[PDB]
Amino acid sequence: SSRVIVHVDLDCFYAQVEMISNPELKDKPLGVQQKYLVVTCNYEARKLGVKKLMNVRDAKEKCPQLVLVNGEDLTRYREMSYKVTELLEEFSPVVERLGFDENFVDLTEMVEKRLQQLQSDELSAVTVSGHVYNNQSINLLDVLHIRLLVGSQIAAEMREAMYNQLGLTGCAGVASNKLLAKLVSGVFKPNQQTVLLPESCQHLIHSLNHIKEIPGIGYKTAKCLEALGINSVRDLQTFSPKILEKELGISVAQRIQKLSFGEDNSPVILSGPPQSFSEEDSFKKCSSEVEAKNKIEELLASLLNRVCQDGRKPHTVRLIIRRYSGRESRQCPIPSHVIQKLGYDVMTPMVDILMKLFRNMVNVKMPFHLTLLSVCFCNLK
DNA sequence: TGGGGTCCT
DNA sequence: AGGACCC
Ligand SMILES: Nc1ccn([C@H]2C[C@H](O)[C@@H](COP(=O)(O)NP(=O)(O)OP(=O)(O)O)O2)c(=O)n1
Ligand SMILES: [Mg+2]
Ligand SMILES: [Mg+2]
Repeated sequence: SSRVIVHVDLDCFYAQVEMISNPELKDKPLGVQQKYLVVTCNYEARKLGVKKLMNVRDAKEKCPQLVLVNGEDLTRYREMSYKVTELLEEFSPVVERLGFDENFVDLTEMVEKRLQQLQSDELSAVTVSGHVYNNQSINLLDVLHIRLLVGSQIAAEMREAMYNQLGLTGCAGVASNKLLAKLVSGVFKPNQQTVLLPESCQHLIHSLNHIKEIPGIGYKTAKCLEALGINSVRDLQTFSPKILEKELGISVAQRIQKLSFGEDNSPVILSGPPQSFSEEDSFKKCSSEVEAKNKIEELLASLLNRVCQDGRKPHTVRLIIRRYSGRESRQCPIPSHVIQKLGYDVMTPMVDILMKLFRNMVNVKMPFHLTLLSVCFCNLK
């Protein structure tokens, strides 16, 4: 009933890919920029005071010698991401994707198959690969410790394979569930791995300063818990279950309370092929229908390129826009003939479709100014 | 004024 | 169609 789970997080992913593209940026402090924001930066820049998700002004101010690379086109990063996911799928068929650079792999069955091959005299030769959380002493007779050590061996093999086959470095965390693996992956960064033995579990769960640092607790839930006087992990462990159920609903309360103890009963789910494609474009303002129509033709073009390559045809189109000052969206199924024609000029009809979806949301007669325009193809089959 | 994704309601 | 979460 006890598992072995590994979590893989790539170091400065966008920056890493940009460095692989042209090695001219290997030692220069590098930051990947999308509009007025630096999503990530090279670790050389991270030394200079540059942080992830800084303003471009705050980045160049704290580090003027910073070199910036535009990263609004995610195509190369996406290619690398799925190469990583496939590589990990080689080890175990079930690999769950989180983000572009995070991956969960269930090593349990693989670890057992490994253990049955070893002999009684060899069970003493098992050694850890990478870091052990909190320098915890290993009990070679504790079977859980052994299985987690094998998990660290498989994790090291995974990272070595990633570097030799894709030229990518990453951090890994081996634990007994998903939450603890993802939490223990980032203990030693960059390009280091850490295994967490059960005794140290509580320590890790209290190393956190605030509760938002837990996956599954976002801005809304954390704001509500701040309003409820919950500011620490122990504050959530000790909170009355009934009151929390009443304030957050039944499901969320049970789940985040179980998370508050580091308990994760979730299994690794084979992510497989993506359930949707989408292209985004933001700006300061857009106040012309023809202005919006051209951007929709652009996003529509890139999406048309992407859908014909997957071989899976989308069955529903969605338009999302954000007005100036929240998001709003209107979708509809794609007609039968244009679905079949994908793979014939399919450009002209789709536009009209989206434009209809556009005119429903915004009255062209009344003035308007749009902040965000995004197109999505979903319901792939 | 980031550019994507997931599932639940 | 919107809302919560993740990177
Ligand atoms: N809000 C976000 C978060 C991440 N990303 C992209 C940029 C990152 O290169 C990539 C991975 O994000 P991340 O793992 O949170 N931090 P990154 O991998 O850049 O460096 P580490 O801090 O993991 O070493 O996703 C984004 O575009 N918008
Ligand atoms: Mg990450
Ligand atoms: Mg990362």
